[PDB]
Amino acid sequence: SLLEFGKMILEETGKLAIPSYSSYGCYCGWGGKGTPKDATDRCCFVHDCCYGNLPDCNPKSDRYKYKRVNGAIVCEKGTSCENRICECDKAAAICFRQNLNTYSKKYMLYPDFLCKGELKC
Repeated sequence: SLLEFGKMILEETGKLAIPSYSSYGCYCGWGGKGTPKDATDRCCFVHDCCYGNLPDCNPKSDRYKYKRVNGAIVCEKGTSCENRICECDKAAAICFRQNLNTYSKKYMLYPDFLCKGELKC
């Protein structure tokens, strides 16, 4: 759920998922086509692929729990779906944080028409 993931992002980046990453690049939004604009965008690309590999789940809606062990992110013992959804979000948020040094304001509110050609996971 955008809830737990939203909290992960705000904790790892110090930024609100809405709207710092909700309209970013070609993949940190909704759909997604074309070449990711940068590392942060690639993060969302990989994030989509991760969700894409959970056909048996509801990555976006379904919810889960999680905690933090003296610094790092720690996914709790839930249903595999919730355990994996958690790992997909943890990797993206840490990916975001990792690449904060290249986060670009110009990639926010990115018009999708500028995103062409479906890249493969």
